[PDB]
Amino acid sequence: NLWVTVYYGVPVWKDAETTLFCASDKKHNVWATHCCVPTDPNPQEIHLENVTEEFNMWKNNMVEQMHTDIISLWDQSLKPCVKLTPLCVTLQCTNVTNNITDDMRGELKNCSFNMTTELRDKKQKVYSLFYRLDVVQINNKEYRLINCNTSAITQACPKVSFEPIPIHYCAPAGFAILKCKDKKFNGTGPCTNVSTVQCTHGIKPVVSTQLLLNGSLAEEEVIIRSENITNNAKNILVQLNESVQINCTRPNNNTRKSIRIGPGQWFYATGDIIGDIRQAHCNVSKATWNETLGKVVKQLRKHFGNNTIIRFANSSGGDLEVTTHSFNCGGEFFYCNTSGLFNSTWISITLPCRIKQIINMWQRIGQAMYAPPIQGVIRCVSNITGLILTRDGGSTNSTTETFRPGGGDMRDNWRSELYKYKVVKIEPLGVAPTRCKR
Amino acid sequence: NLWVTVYYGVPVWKDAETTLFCASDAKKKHNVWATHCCVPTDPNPQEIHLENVTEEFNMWKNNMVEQMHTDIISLWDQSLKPCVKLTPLCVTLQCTNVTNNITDDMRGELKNCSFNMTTELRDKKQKVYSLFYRLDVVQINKEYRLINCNTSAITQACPKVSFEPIPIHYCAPAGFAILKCKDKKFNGTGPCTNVSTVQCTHGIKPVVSTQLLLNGSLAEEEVIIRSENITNNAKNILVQLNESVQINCTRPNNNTRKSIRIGPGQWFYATGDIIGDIRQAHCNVSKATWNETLGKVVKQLRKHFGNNTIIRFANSSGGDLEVTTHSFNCGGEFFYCNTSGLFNSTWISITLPCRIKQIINMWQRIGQAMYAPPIQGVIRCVSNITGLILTRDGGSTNSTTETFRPGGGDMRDNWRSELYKYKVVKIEPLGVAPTRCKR
Amino acid sequence: NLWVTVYYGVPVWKDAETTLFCASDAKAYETKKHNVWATHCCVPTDPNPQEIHLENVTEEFNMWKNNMVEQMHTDIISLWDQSLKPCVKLTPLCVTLQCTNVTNNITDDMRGELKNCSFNMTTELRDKKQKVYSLFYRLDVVQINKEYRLINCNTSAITQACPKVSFEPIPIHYCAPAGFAILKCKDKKFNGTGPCTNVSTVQCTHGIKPVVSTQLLLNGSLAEEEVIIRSENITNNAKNILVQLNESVQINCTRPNNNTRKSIRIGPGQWFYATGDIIGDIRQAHCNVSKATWNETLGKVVKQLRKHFGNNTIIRFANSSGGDLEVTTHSFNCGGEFFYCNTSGLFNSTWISITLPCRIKQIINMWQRIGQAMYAPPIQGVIRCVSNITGLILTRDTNSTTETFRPGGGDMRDNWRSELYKYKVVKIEPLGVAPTRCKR
Amino acid sequence: GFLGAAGSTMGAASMTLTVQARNLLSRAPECQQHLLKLTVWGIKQLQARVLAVERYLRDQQLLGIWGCSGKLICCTNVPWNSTWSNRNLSEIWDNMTWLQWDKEISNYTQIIYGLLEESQNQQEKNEQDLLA
Amino acid sequence: GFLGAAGSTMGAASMTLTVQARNLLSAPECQQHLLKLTVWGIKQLQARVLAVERYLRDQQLLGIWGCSGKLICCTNVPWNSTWSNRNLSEIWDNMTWLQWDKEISNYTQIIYGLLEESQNQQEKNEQDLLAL
Amino acid sequence: LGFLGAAGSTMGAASMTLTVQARNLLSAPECQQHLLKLTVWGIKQLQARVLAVERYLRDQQLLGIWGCSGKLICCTNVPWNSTWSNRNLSEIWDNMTWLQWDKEISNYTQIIYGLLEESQNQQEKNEQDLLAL
Ligand SMILES: *[C@@H]1O[C@H](CO)[C@@H](O[C@@H]2O[C@H](CO)[C@@H](O[C@@H]3O[C@H](CO[C@H]4O[C@H](CO[C@H]5O[C@H](CO)[C@@H](O)[C@H](O)[C@@H]5O)[C@@H](O)[C@H](O[C@H]5O[C@H](CO)[C@@H](O)[C@H](O)[C@@H]5O)[C@@H]4O)[C@@H](O)[C@H](O[C@H]4O[C@H](CO)[C@@H](O)[C@H](O)[C@@H]4O[C@H]4O[C@H](CO)[C@@H](O)[C@H](O)[C@@H]4O[C@H]4O[C@H](CO)[C@@H](O)[C@H](O)[C@@H]4O)[C@@H]3O)[C@H](O)[C@H]2NC(C)=O)[C@H](O)[C@H]1NC(C)=O
Ligand SMILES: *[C@@H]1O[C@H](CO)[C@@H](O[C@@H]2O[C@H](CO)[C@@H](O[C@@H]3O[C@H](CO[C@H]4O[C@H](CO)[C@@H](O)[C@H](O)[C@@H]4O)[C@@H](O)[C@H](O[C@H]4O[C@H](CO)[C@@H](O)[C@H](O)[C@@H]4O)[C@@H]3O)[C@H](O)[C@H]2NC(C)=O)[C@H](O)[C@H]1NC(C)=O
Ligand SMILES: *[C@@H]1O[C@H](CO)[C@@H](O[C@@H]2O[C@H](CO)[C@@H](O[C@@H]3O[C@H](CO[C@H]4O[C@H](CO)[C@@H](O)[C@H](O)[C@@H]4O)[C@@H](O)[C@H](O[C@H]4O[C@H](CO)[C@@H](O)[C@H](O)[C@@H]4O)[C@@H]3O)[C@H](O)[C@H]2NC(C)=O)[C@H](O)[C@H]1NC(C)=O
Ligand SMILES: *[C@@H]1O[C@H](CO)[C@@H](O)[C@H](O)[C@H]1NC(C)=O
Ligand SMILES: *[C@@H]1O[C@H](CO)[C@@H](O)[C@H](O)[C@H]1NC(C)=O
Ligand SMILES: *[C@@H]1O[C@H](CO)[C@@H](O)[C@H](O)[C@H]1NC(C)=O
Ligand SMILES: *[C@@H]1O[C@H](CO)[C@@H](O)[C@H](O)[C@H]1NC(C)=O
Ligand SMILES: *[C@@H]1O[C@H](CO)[C@@H](O)[C@H](O)[C@H]1NC(C)=O
Ligand SMILES: *[C@@H]1O[C@H](CO)[C@@H](O)[C@H](O)[C@H]1NC(C)=O
Ligand SMILES: *[C@@H]1O[C@H](CO)[C@@H](O)[C@H](O)[C@H]1NC(C)=O
Repeated sequence: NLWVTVYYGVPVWKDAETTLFCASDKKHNVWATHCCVPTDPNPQEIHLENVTEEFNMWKNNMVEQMHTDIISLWDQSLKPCVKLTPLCVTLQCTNVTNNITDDMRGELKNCSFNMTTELRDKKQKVYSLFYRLDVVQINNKEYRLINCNTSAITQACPKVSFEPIPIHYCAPAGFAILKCKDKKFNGTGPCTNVSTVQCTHGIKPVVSTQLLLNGSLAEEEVIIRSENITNNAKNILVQLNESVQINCTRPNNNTRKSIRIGPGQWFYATGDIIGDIRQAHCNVSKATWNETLGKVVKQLRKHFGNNTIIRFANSSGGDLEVTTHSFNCGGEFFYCNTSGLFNSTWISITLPCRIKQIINMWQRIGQAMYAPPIQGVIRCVSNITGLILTRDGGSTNSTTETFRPGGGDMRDNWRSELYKYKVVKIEPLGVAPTRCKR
Repeated sequence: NLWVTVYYGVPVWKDAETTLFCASDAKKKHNVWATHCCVPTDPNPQEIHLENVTEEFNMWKNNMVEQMHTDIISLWDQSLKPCVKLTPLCVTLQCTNVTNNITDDMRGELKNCSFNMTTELRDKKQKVYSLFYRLDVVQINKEYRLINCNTSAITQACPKVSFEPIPIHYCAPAGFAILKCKDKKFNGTGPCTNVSTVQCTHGIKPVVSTQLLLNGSLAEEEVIIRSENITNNAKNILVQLNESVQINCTRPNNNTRKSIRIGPGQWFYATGDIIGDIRQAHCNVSKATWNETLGKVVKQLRKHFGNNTIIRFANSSGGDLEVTTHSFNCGGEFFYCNTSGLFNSTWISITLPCRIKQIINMWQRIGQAMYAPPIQGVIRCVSNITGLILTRDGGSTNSTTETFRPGGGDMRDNWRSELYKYKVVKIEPLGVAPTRCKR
Repeated sequence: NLWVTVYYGVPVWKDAETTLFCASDAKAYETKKHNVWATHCCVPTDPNPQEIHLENVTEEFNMWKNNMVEQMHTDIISLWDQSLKPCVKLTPLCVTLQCTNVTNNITDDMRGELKNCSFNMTTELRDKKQKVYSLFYRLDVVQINKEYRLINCNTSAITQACPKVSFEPIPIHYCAPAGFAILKCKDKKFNGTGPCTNVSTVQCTHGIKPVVSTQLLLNGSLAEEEVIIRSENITNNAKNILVQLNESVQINCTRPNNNTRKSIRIGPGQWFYATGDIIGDIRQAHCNVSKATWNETLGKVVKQLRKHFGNNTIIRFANSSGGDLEVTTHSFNCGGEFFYCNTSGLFNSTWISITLPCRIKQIINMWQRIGQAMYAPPIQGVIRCVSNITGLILTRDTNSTTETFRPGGGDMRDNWRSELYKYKVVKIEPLGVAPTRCKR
Repeated sequence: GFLGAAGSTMGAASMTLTVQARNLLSRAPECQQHLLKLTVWGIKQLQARVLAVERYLRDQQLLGIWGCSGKLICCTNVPWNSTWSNRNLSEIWDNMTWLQWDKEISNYTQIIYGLLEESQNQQEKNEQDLLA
Repeated sequence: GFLGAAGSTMGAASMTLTVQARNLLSAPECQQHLLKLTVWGIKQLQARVLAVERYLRDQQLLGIWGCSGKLICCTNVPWNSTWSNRNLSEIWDNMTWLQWDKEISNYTQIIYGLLEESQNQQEKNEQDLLAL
Repeated sequence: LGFLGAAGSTMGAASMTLTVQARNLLSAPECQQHLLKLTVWGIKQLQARVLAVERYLRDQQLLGIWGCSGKLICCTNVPWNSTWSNRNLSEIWDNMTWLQWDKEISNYTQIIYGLLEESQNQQEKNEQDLLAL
């Protein structure tokens, strides 16, 4: 004598892929401008008593959206800015040997060129400094900007800030964000401690490679996460439970020149350096780094065997963007040599850095950005919160296993902070039998 | 012994800010406003008198004003967006004076320039000759350049596009209503007794002007002074008049236009030679009408300042041409008229010389300048002065005399003149009240 | 005492205009990515649509005023322009050309129809210049006074179409939004405007290929097995006549010259695709129509045509009236290139293997607009194309005994009117009332 | 069978009215990518979807006002007029195509709608007054 | 007149609930220019979407409270003298609905919470009674 | 308790929380202006909002089709089939959550819905004929 009854408002959800709308708590900050919707002053996390749920960070749709949207914002930021097409001319360059430390001779060049002025008929002589990474030789003194043979270069508007600011992703009505609270969750499988939130915590959109900067720490113990721990074709994301402080700088005291590239437009040129020329570099505490690696190794031993002979080595060859550590400090673009961090086998550190002004903001090509010069001296301090590593393939049963740092899609940085979140949709109609009939 | 009862459709509302629809009379073409403010208004306004309803209006905080400001600028830009750029013309000019049929007033005002510019083919160059007004051209180092070369880009308005103001009606979306204050002699803020509800506002012509307000309402029965704060000398005063003052504005010179091919499919429209004698543009104001009108304003000012206070007017103030003179868009060309002859009196026909400029930063923002194509023939406009924008030059220990100046550099305050009587509210249909029933 | 009864749903409708949406089926990946009609009719079709046989329903289908046609037209214009947005401009090529004749291994029929031009053009850098060489068809080059310029330079800027983009008709289906339905007239001999009894309802139309042509309609329907003549008003000489045939006539078009392409850098991310140099002998483009088939087909049209004229009057056909190239010749777009074929050989008889010479043009004004211009990249190799002639656009214009018909062009709307002559769009209006035996 | 058969008996239509009601209401990421770039097509499609929703709701609101919501067929208290139609059930119910007859009543439709709203207005007051 | 009842007393205003309810949910050349002006297209479209959402929120509440289908419903929640200490004649003593609403103001949220809980408890009780 | 606080609760107890989910499903001008200018983003949000309305209305129409609109709890004239579930009534209303129940009988969702539609049409026709007299 049971009859079908229908209940509307049943607390049941199914996995879903929907658009998230972005919110957050300067005025020229691109992220702050876009995610301008204010957040909940006091978000309410609701613990779900006796709910078990499965999470999979490697297929997390939230990561894919963060990737798509951040790329779009960079394009929107540059969309209204001045093009540098008029500067793609033959350059007449000299060596710049005045007050240069011997170890960096050749990094800077001093080039002159014929630029148009605001009136179309008149021309002007312009002098500007460049890095050797941006300027390429034609066929002794004649050079061109590297992208003259591939793409238009758009300079960034000098007022725009690209400083990472925490961003919170919120569910649209009908959806909810579930999160794991379990410690030591390795990314693929059920978690027992599950809460529901309206928005994620604030995630800073930090763009970097090899070493993840300014993220969260792994509670009380190092967590090694990978899609497949025995597949050398997959990347390993290592989250540290301690931060490592790194001090980076560009010591040269710079000046900015601004010239009349065209009506209503200005081009930003690097002017004479006020003082001596020295290399950009980063400081890593030596003892701290040695302890950090030992901790990572302990966790690798658990996955690969207690024989624990493990070797670290430098990055593979390839393009500058993948082989060196990359970051944006003070608005400047740095590429740093990390071989000094991966020189031990288990059983202060100064990293030299180079500066580049013409930037491919993402792995795609055909568009490029010009980074205007920043005056003064740039120095910043940041936290290393995790690493991206690849286990080398090769002969099996090696007594010594090998790991090397490396890059990959930007998606992988975002997978770290978002590893604990999932989006589901609420489906309110439930049907069950009972004793009630009309 | 009453119980809760819920009623849906109760006549209750709260103040709100929403988007209004732009509607116009359902009847010319190629007019920016008429083309884009496309929703027709054929029904007569459904004005519903509200018996025994008191409501508070505040013109100074009215968001209908802000919304028109934003939409007008936005529409302006969309109109100009697809038109030919004149950036190819920012070249060194070779200029001499026009000495042909020159009187004393226009001597040095009109200048004859020639220059090297492009042709349909990218290999060729041509020499062309055009006239400019002095206000648009700056001397460098006979060598001149257009003034809008170092700070902005210049675009040309499309010759087929008219910017003549036509009536605009703002209409509420469903769920909203517009409350209209019909009290006569109503001051800028406070409660209204004669309140009615309409679906759309009275048509408003988006006339752009400085110092004097034109072709608006007439303040019913008397001169009315409205201000945010009369005491505070940092505020502007909007004064509406109950008599129209006729003003005739003329640009007597007979122009011709030259069509020049700047590039493939592109045209530049240049001012050609003047046919006939050269004379200064000017506007006529009746002497007695102005004198009596101003005296009426003065009486109303004493109403707030005292019967032993002398009221004097001063001739404008220092500053940019756009705010020191009275700007028209007469015939589609831009006049900058001298008002010193209107505001030189002390209380205890008139001809205004005008200058013409073609490169206009119509909005106060900098970076986009529009070039007005010349209009051939002779231009005559006849219009109604319906109000004044006055500044009280206060802030001093001189109770004996107050000084007023014409002024105001912000079009935002022009729309406040017509929208002061309207308010937008949101309808809230659910109400709860007790009565003698229960389930 | 039968009172008002309110019915929520009622099987009724009224004629209505509404925006329709497009669906199509790409059968292959390249089509999905680069075919203009495939990328912008993303929505897949219904794997199994149904037709509902309404019975004892008689309805009017006015094709001349059909909004459905109007939407197809405006939609194709917009789509065409959209496909050209992310493409290289050829503004830098609007320069003086130095041109001579191509005299090497050329038949006299082509003499003067092809020129060898050179010019100074930009390079990757703003300062440096290069001299280049290319060939042009006579139609696109105008002498200025051996100095020439491209014909578009005094009217509009020209954009080169993107080299891998394909503009090739695939079946297109129009589908109704919910609340709307598409009615069809299945009457075998249904004449363009007026009621019919064979009415059915569908969710989507059958596929229509958006084939663009100007005189002869290609790759359409075959008139429900009878030759059918449709027009808005037979009497009015200002109206066009759409004639559908009950069998197809094949037309074999070839562009025999073996072309090559030259890729020229004109800026940092900009390439121009030039016409190259012809390999082998130079011959005239042409189309072949079976003579016997064409004769017989035309005779059938005449027999039906006379139905609305005197039984023994003379039907005279003649070639095109004066007009522009796009009007007087048969514009045939195939293999990626635009042919303008001379059809006078098809309309030179009086009633009571035909070789048509063709011209090639690269600068195109697809929709008869002159505010733009397009440049067609050259196609390498040799083009051979066989099409099905399915119908004609004809113009009739006190000669009690003799009347004259000429082929001619018109608005592209006419091509679509022909294919969509049988469809109508209606709006469903569920509410209604009746007097019945009940009270509250 | 979306339209059923217009030519069927008016009462026969009852069998497909559920179907007609359900058919009033309506995954390739790629269509989404194209529409977002194709701004004008994006707007036209949203407007079409919004219209469908508004039309649906207007009809439901109207049934609500008339006191005919929650059912496919509503008996009301409005007298039938001979000026609208003067035929018995054999002639006007069992022997009619819905479409031809729908057209004739259209003249008088707005009259009927106003009458339906008033009848319900009176009924609601009466029920509130009875429930002392 | 849509707000014609604005000056009416609460009692008198009960006869115009229908006109307001209808108003709440109320050229090719215009369509072409509005679509081109992408921003005006979006602003107007957003307004239409919001109007629908607001309409639905009110209807859902009447559903939740057990008042759907009617413009006027009696409930099973007693009136609290705290919300208003006026008697019936005073409540309807020539007070404009709007004035009265201003007096209740903040008590609205409390009332809704009470109505929602009451209806849910009622449905459980009815489910059990039907089963018996 | 919270919005999905009953998610891990026994099915019976959780029924008294239905009001909150039912309502939640239908729940800074400087920011608005920026995002309005950003056309693509604005379109994505409109699509999201329109769909949310569409889903809501779909569910309401369906309760209408089944004839129990306005209620959170619907009783029927359609019997439960042992084919759909052969579980104990004790198990169904206790010692299980709604999440578990939903996946266990997800295979029959469409069957039940079709049966409910037929039941309602039969009931209305009978009521139409009973009132007629
Ligand atoms: C109305 O509807 C009709 C359909 O009913 C539409 O007609 C169709 O239209 C399409 C589109 O134009 C055509 O598709 C292309 O066809 C070509 C050629 O194939 C046809 O012609 C062959 C002729 O060769 C034989 O006869 C000649 C006589 O003069 C003789 O000289 C020669 O030696 C030889 O004997 C036929 O053989 C061929 O098969 C036919 O015959 C069969 C007989 O038994 C019969 O059974 C078949 O049914 C058929 O009739 C056919 O008729 C194809 O080459 C072309 O394919 C492209 O893509 C493929 C895929 O990758 C590629 O492999 C090809 O090489 C080619 O791509 C290259 O060439 C393109 C230019 O055509 C160029 O743009 C590409 O970039 C690419 O170039 C690159 O590769 C080359 C390689 O050599 C390299 O060197 C370059 O540097 C570069 O890297 C298409 O399939 C249909 O054929 C046509 N149908 C008919 C019956 O004609 C009609 O369009 C509609 N009407 C309108 C107005 O729209
Ligand atoms: C990990 O997290 C750290 C900590 O937030 C980030 O490092 C910070 O980065 C910001 C942005 O570059 C730094 O802020 C800048 O400081 C400059 C120096 O200011 C000194 O002098 C002023 C005097 O008034 C003091 O108030 C101030 O405290 C300092 O002592 C300023 O000159 C900068 O302002 C100028 O540039 C900005 C550009 O956006 C313009 O908007 C301004 O108008 C102005 O022209 C700016 O305030 C901050 O100092 C850094 N802190 C540390 C510890 O490094 C890391 O970058 C982040 N990691 C990664 C990878 O991003
Ligand atoms: C306050 O309000 C007044 C009244 O509306 C405004 O003054 C009017 O302004 C309009 C616009 O400039 C004037 O209309 C123009 O009249 C010109 C003269 O027409 C002659 O030829 C016609 C026959 O064709 C005769 O009937 C007529 O008597 C004249 O002999 C026309 O040439 C103008 O049209 C030209 O420009 C338009 C674009 O706008 C093109 O489309 C046309 O093809 C053509 O090239 C135009 O019709 C009107 O006459 C003025 N009225 C008065 C009394 O002077 C004020 O400007 C307004 N004040 C403010 C501050 O805005
Ligand atoms: C100096 O010029 C030579 C080429 O003549 C080059 O090889 C060398 O690297 C240059 N030195 C510097 C500091 O640029
Ligand atoms: C953690 O890793 C183990 C293998 O050592 C695997 O079986 C388990 O499912 C993983 N759990 C998570 C949450 O990733
Ligand atoms: C309101 O209008 C009436 C009639 O127009 C007028 O007499 C009265 O003075 C106005 N002012 C009031 C009553 O608020
Ligand atoms: C009148 O306007 C003045 C503006 O200074 C304002 O201070 C005053 O309160 C207004 N009075 C009313 C309520 O009309
Ligand atoms: C048949 O076609 C002719 C052509 O104009 C048209 O005038 C006539 O009305 C059509 N007849 C019908 C009803 O199909
Ligand atoms: C068709 O055109 C003729 C003139 O050629 C005209 O007399 C006749 O009335 C027209 N018929 C229609 C369809 O209106
Ligand atoms: C072809 O058509 C002509 C009429 O133009 C006719 O005289 C001739 O007999 C026809 N030939 C055939 C194929 O019978």
